[PDB]
Amino acid sequence: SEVAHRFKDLGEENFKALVLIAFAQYLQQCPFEDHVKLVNEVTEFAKTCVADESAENCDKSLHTLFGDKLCTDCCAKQEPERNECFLQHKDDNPNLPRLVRPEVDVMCTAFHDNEETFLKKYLYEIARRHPYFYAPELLFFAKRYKAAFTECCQAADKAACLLPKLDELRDEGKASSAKQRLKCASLQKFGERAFKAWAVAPLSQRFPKAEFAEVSKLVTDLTKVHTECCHGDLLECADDRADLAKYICENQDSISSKLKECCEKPLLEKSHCIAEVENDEMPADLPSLAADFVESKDVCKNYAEAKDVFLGMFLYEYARRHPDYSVVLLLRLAKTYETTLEKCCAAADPHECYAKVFDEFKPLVEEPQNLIKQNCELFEQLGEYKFQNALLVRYTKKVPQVSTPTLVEVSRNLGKVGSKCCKHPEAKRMPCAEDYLSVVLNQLCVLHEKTPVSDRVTKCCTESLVNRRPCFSALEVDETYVPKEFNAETFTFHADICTLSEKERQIKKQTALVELVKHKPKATKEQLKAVMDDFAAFVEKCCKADDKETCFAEEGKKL
Ligand SMILES: N[C@@H](Cc1cc(I)c(Oc2cc(I)c(O)c(I)c2)c(I)c1)C(=O)O
Ligand SMILES: N[C@@H](Cc1cc(I)c(Oc2cc(I)c(O)c(I)c2)c(I)c1)C(=O)O
Ligand SMILES: N[C@@H](Cc1cc(I)c(Oc2cc(I)c(O)c(I)c2)c(I)c1)C(=O)O
Ligand SMILES: N[C@@H](Cc1cc(I)c(Oc2cc(I)c(O)c(I)c2)c(I)c1)C(=O)O
Repeated sequence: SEVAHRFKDLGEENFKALVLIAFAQYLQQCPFEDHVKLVNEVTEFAKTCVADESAENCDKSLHTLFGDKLCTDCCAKQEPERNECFLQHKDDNPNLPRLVRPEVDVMCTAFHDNEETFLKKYLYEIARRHPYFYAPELLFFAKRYKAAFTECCQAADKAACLLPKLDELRDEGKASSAKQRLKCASLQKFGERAFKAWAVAPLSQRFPKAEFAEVSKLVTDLTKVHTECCHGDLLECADDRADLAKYICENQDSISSKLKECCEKPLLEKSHCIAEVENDEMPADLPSLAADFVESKDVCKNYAEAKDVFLGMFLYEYARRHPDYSVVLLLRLAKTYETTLEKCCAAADPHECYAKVFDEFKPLVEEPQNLIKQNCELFEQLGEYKFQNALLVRYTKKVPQVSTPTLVEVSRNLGKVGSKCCKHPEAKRMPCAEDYLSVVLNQLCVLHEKTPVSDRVTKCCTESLVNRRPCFSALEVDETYVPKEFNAETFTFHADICTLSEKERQIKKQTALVELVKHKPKATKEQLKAVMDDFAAFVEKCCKADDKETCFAEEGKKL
């Protein structure tokens, strides 16, 4: 029996959580309760197989069971076409209502009256809005959510204790989903082979002391864990993830020195810990990569006799000695190396041919460095808000076809690069910046993949996972774009508009700035400033009220 094997490893509590998460990811539209009913049934059934390893249907597969319950065009098929149906049906942007939070005491009451249904609510919601969220990590968030309500619903002030923490979680939560969506995307649109090269780079950076073999052993388990979590096998993923966390801690001494504090904590806490670890200290006297990848006369022989490994070795050896490079940059060099050999090992005298392959990297390394240097200066010079507006404008001209809600969303997140990385010294900027920009651009890609409207976005998105940032950065203003004509419906007054927080106002204002640019593509920074300002003064005056709607309607219709 499989269902029992898992229940035994994960425990009862977690098993219920993963099964719940597992259903909410497959059926994002069904109600909370319905799911609960499917979980409890599955939970009991397991308990029998735990007792009777030979009971009825215990020999089944997690996909058939989970599959059957969910069935009580996708179901009218069978394993595994049936499964690949649910996976292919996951919605990255469901039409689900805005998840707002009621009055502090309101929640606090419901948290006490029933603590279990409260959390399952949490997991349900978060899981349905993020059908790719890293299951194991979600358990980590759940426990931190629980801790918040148990310590804040019992103090002098609550909305001063809780809210501040609920903020930091939704934020860290959004980063987690993002980060993971890139992983699932990599595996899917490019295959695991692609995912392995990737994994070899970050790991060789965090664990410079580890031997190449050790790194491969982890990249293999790691590739298996994420394949499962991304494919929908959440139970096995958590089991595998925990086994690996154990492995890492046991061999801790042949991997990284930073794994100490991490390895002395509860399962959930050490997994998250290992996942966020900082780079270990790089070894001192390391031979020059040149010696073995350029000067040796057995390069081509090694490429031929074992390309996949030789390359692995190369990436690992370059990555470990360059913590200051972004993962994507390292893959670009890795690709350049493969192409230069592929060509050179056929030519007359190979050695001469690829003797200058390091020369071909220089260009690829400064392109990233300069951009990060420029937008960081700009960041200090303009502040987060004005900086995003600068991006808003820049990217709206590159891809005007894209929907406004999306351009605002992405651009803001692109803008967050400045404050999230610029405070770091040069050595830590690029890997913080460019790897982050890759996540954000992937959100653009997955959203855009639903209802495509720009072949430029589709090109930059599907042509190469590693070149995405450079590709987008290279785009020139789309001249084939056709000025969007004035609608006005976009500016229909709404009471709330006058009683908005600073964040809300900034969003409303950036939304307007995108519509402006879409309408007048040939506008200049100066005149955009003018139309913005005038209209800004307009909204501020009309809010001073009297009969607002009239003001905004009367004066508005005029504008
Ligand atoms: N910027 C990249 C770099 C990075 C990638 C991987 I792959 C990795 O290895 C793990 C190990 C475990 I255990 C996890 O639960 C996870 I998630 C990743 C680590 I450490 C760092 C990222 O963080 O995505
Ligand atoms: N006044 C500057 C021009 C400049 C404008 C922007 I807006 C900018 O910020 C980005 C961020 C990303 I991410 C991109 O892909 C791109 I293209 C530009 C940068 I850096 C430089 C100069 O002349 O130096
Ligand atoms: N129609 C929306 C409400 C809405 C009204 C306006 I008027 C508006 O336009 C601006 C322009 C600037 I410049 C501002 O600084 C601000 I605040 C609002 C926007 I965007 C949205 C709805 O029905 O939800
Ligand atoms: N008078 C023209 C129509 C027109 C109305 C407005 I109001 C306007 O100003 C803005 C300001 C912002 I901010 C926007 O996002 C947008 I879209 C338009 C402009 I320029 C033109 C006609 O009837 O031909």
